[PDB]
Amino acid sequence: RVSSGRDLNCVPEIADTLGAVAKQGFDFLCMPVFHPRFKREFIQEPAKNRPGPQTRSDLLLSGRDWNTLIVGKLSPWIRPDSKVEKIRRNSEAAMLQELNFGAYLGLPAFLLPLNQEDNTNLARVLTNHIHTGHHSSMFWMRVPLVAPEDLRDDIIENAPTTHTEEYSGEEKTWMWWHNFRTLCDYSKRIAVALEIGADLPSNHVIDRWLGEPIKAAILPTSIFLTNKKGFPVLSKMHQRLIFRLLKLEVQFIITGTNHHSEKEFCSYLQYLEYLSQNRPPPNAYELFAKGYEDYLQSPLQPLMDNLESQTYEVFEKDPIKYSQYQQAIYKCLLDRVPEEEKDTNVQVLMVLGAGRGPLVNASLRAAKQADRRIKLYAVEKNPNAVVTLENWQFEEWGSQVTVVSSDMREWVAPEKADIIVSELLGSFADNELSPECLDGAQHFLKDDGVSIPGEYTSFLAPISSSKLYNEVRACREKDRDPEAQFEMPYVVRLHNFHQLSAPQPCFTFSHPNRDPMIDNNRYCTLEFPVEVNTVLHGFAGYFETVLYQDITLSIRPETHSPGMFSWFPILFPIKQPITVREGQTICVRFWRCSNSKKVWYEWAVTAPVCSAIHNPTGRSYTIGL
Amino acid sequence: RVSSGRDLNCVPEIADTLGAVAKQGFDFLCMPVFHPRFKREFIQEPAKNRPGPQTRSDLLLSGRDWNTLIVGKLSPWIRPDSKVEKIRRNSEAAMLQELNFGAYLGLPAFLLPLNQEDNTNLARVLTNHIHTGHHSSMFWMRVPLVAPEDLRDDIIENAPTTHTEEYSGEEKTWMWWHNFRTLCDYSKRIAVALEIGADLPSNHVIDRWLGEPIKAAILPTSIFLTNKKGFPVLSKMHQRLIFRLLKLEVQFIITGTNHHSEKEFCSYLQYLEYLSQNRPPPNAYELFAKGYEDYLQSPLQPLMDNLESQTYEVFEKDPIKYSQYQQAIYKCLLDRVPEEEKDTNVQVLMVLGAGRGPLVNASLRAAKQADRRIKLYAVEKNPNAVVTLENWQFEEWGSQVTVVSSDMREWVAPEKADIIVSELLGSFADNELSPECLDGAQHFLKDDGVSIPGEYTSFLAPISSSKLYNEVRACREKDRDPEAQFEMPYVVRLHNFHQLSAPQPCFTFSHPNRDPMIDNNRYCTLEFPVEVNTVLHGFAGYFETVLYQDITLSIRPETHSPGMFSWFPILFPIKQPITVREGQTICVRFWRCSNSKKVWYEWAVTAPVCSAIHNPTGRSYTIGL
Ligand SMILES: Nc1nc2cc(CN3C(=O)c4cc(F)ccc4[C@]34CCN(Cc3ccc(F)cc3)C4=O)[nH]c2cc1F
Ligand SMILES: Nc1nc2cc(CN3C(=O)c4cc(F)ccc4[C@]34CCN(Cc3ccc(F)cc3)C4=O)[nH]c2cc1F
Ligand SMILES: CSC[C@H]1O[C@@H](n2cnc3c(N)ncnc32)[C@H](O)[C@@H]1O
Ligand SMILES: CSC[C@H]1O[C@@H](n2cnc3c(N)ncnc32)[C@H](O)[C@@H]1O
Repeated sequence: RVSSGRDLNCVPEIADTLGAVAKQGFDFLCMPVFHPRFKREFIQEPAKNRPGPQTRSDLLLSGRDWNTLIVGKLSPWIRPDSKVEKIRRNSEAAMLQELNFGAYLGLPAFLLPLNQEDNTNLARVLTNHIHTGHHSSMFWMRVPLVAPEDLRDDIIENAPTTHTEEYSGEEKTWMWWHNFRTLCDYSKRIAVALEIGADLPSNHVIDRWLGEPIKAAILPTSIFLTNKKGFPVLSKMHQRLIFRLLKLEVQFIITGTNHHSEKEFCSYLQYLEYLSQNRPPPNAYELFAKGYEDYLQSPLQPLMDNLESQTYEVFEKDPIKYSQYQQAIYKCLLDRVPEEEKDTNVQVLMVLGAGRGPLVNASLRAAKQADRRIKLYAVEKNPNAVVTLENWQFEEWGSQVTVVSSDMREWVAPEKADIIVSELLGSFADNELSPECLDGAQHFLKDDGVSIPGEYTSFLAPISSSKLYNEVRACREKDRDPEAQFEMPYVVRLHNFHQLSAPQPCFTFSHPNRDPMIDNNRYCTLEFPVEVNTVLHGFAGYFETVLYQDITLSIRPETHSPGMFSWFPILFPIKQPITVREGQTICVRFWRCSNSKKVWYEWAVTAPVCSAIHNPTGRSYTIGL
Repeated sequence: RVSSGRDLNCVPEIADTLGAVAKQGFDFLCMPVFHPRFKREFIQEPAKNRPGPQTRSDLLLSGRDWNTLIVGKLSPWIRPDSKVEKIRRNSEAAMLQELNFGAYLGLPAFLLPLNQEDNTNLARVLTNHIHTGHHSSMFWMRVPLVAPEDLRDDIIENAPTTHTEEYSGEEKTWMWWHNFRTLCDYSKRIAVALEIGADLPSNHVIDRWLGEPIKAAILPTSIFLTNKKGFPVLSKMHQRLIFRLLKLEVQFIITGTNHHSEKEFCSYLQYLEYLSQNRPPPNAYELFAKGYEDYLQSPLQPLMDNLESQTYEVFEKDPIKYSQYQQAIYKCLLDRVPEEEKDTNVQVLMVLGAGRGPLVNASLRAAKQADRRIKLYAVEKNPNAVVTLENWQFEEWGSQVTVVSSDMREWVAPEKADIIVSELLGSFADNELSPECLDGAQHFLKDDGVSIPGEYTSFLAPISSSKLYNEVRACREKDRDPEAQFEMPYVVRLHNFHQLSAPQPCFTFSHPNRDPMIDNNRYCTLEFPVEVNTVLHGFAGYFETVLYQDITLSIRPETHSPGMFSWFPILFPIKQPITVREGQTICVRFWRCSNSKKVWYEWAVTAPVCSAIHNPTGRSYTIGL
């Protein structure tokens, strides 16, 4: 179930080592490429002219074994940021040599340590190696939760351990990582191998690593407790951490000697398996979502574009949404039509944007459970979908449903509606121009008519995700602005991220709109109180909608409709990441803009520092009218 | 084995039709999306306001069935290039409607006919559809080998069939295709469905379709002969054509009614299977090559770059090459050392570019079968490979082999060589700068010393491939010249192409070079007599090398070393395709250029029309010294 490997810093025979490791159930082996103690000179004679082979032959394993089962390790003596000029220069040449040999073997990953603050020259050498030739080899940066200096035993007489609560000081290992990856300019080849300590730090220190590219989680043998049976286990603190790490789907590495000598070394791995099996299973949401983790997709525009058959199919495969629509209409029928006017009053319903007709069906079910008479129209502009409607209408529905093949803004209605039902909402509610469409369809609603939905609101929340930022970055395309990708929203299942503040309402719309000279342009200022140090990369967008009264749909995490999976969150990126100290307020500004042809959003951060205004004049992103 | 489908222009029940087709062993079904006879008006009333559904519902099949098993067909009444303005306008609207519905269903392919010369407005509408939205749906252009007018029965009294040999006139259906795809600007979505006739045309007419994107081969039932048993078969003419088509791996479509009424419809398909099984099986070359058909790869530069382990591995997995090297050295030892000086004379061999040491081994085998004494050096600049050499040398070889870790141009030799052995040849021979390296290593050769190889030559041949041209086109990258991809050679297994003329020698090099002030710059004019109409897209490059005397290696098709698969051909593209009439000479000019840092090629076509000079000053492509 769980993908696990073994860290060793001693390999006397490479073939024999693997065999043992593989027999214990490990998937891969982290090991040195040159002997850890084999220190090499590159400048001063005569040690530079040392004869003989420098390491093992590549022939000792097959090409496939190198490619899948081995993870390289930088030798410990290599210190590129040494104060001594000689050791620096030597460590440079040695680092390149080891990294080059790693690429020669075609290793999938290679471990480098972050065990101090200044890793500038380390970063400069690695970056150079990345920009030499072509390779897909990952680089896992070995970085501890807690720095070695901060978890040392208080046993030095004239140098006691810091007994002071230093909020910023306990987050230092993240700052080590942050600076390194910034210098390297957010390379997608550079990821984190997070080393877990005996004493876990405060909760904030761990939350720091949310939204970071964690590929490995190194577990020492020392941190394992022993149970009554006499086999390795972990604390309830560590258990909760491993449970969190299993959601990220990281690869767990075991390092250190067998402290549980009486038992096998498989026991450690068997415990991780034990934890893997013993987790809360994936719900309908996470079942379906499994696959689209942090996958950027362009927001659908069913007005500008005509949706495909299989796009409508996946909409229809959400029974919770339509049951809510069914219930919404059901109640509205009872309110508008009394019991004494059951078979006198026929309500005029108008599904605006009928698609392949899930609402038409729902409206039929709603009328039957209510036991009230209805007259249905099914307005749909997409002519490909209208083919589906008419075939259904001929076979199943009949003359009760009148299929109209038109835009709702254009259509001249032969009758006014008591209810209009729509499904024109995207992940940011109004991103499919539901306001404009329903405004244009408003004239053929009765003066006392109802709209379903009657209201919808969009929400925003600041997020830190070095993953998603790096994902957007990689959406640069030929023949357009170099930074166009940052000035456009994405539909994405947000997974590896950190929500820095609680969602707040952005834009609200009410139908039918009764405000004279109806304007759908907006400008919203939001202030998000941050309680942690972090780096803002964008703003996650959600929405809520009121169908009728107490009938609602929502993708806002705290009020999320259970089971529903018809809308993933939306992501508004920013060009440049913005550092945010604990106590500081993130201030974002959002505009909804329009002309006769297009609608778009612009946005800007104004605190703690200013960003550029994103998507001015909809240059990078527009929504078609 | 063979991928086959069924063409129908009559589908009364879509579900039942598939069942029958699937039971007969067909993989997919070509069918209409709207009823062939269902002609629709879009302008004039009242026919434009025709009620009811326009076609079948998408719900009759599953999404997956549409995506894999159905191929769309444009209705026959749709004529976008009609002389009548009304029929034109109507056919435009209808064409878009059908194409849009095809995309709605998510069909993998869609058939459009090329049954006349002028298909300009057809091309204009299709191109518009391609540039509307995003889809991966292919478009198969139905084009006959022989035009309907040219295969009609000579049964009209006052209009007899052309009994004249019109060389250009019999190639007209290709010109139909050529013009169409040119208008559409070589879209990768547009391919050919070649319709085979009863009487096959002349051989030249068929050769015209070499290097064209043929995805389907439509076979009417009428063209099938009947055997003594009373089941469908094909002529020896058609058999050879199908054998050629099986190499291209096209999908065979069966069209028309069952003329063999007594037998099943599976019999037709079973015959294609019968042919599929009964072909000459793939040799060692085609066995290994299967996968890299028309796959563009960048030429290796083992001087500038350090080759990976698995790059050396695949070199070593060619036993024919080294057996030739073994035999080459074997003979040279016997010539240089007589029988009476068997154990007096030790020959000094020097493998220049030893890699992981296949030649060192071969030199050992060659000396043993010859029974002569040798002293080996193993010069290698790549330090990663030197690790392999030294481990081998320690374990196996010993002090007979002296591993040197240096550039051969730099290395100060402590002894002069009787033989130097090298493996510095690429697909265009001198594209790895074997001339420069061996010139720089020439000083430590004895005055009577031998070089293996002693000579090598590069060859060029003009090719027509609309596939490969379109492949290169798609190698456009951000942040460089828009046409850089055309000014650089590619290593590629040439498959779907047409060789327009016989290869001719381009550049030759002899080692040891004894010409004062050795210049490796060159300028070569070649004239290629073409005997067919075609469109030049590039120049395939090959090479021959003389190891010693009668010991040679070659990838030139006519003199190709049997079994060897260590070099695929190289491809020099051109920016713009060049039309070439039968009888015309293709004149190409090739330069080998250099400065102190780089070596590169430039090239230009000078007849029948001039091209631009490609890669001036090595702007787009250089080979590193
Ligand atoms: N009018 C409507 N608009 C909308 C707008 C949406 C959201 N949406 C996109 O914008 C979008 C853009 C894309 F490129 C791809 C997919 C989407 C979705 C639709 C489905 N889906 C969830 C999902 C996808 C995959 C999955 F394995 C599980 C769940 C989204 O995120 N759903 C509507 C339903 C309506 F009726
Ligand atoms: N010094 C040498 N140079 C050379 C130069 C070559 C040719 N070459 C490339 O340039 C090249 C460039 C690439 F991106 C990828 C591959 C190649 C090859 C090497 C192997 N191969 C054949 C093949 C590949 C794959 C296959 F499934 C079957 C056969 C080529 O075409 N082979 C040498 C061997 C030497 F000893
Ligand atoms: C069921 S998803 C929403 C549906 O509304 C349709 N739609 C969107 N805008 C309009 C409009 N202005 N008039 C009619 N249908 C519309 C879309 O084509 C889609 O089928
Ligand atoms: C076996 S493929 C050719 C080999 O020659 C080596 N080589 C290429 N140019 C030189 C050079 N100038 N000096 C030494 N080895 C070389 C390459 O590193 C490769 O291993």
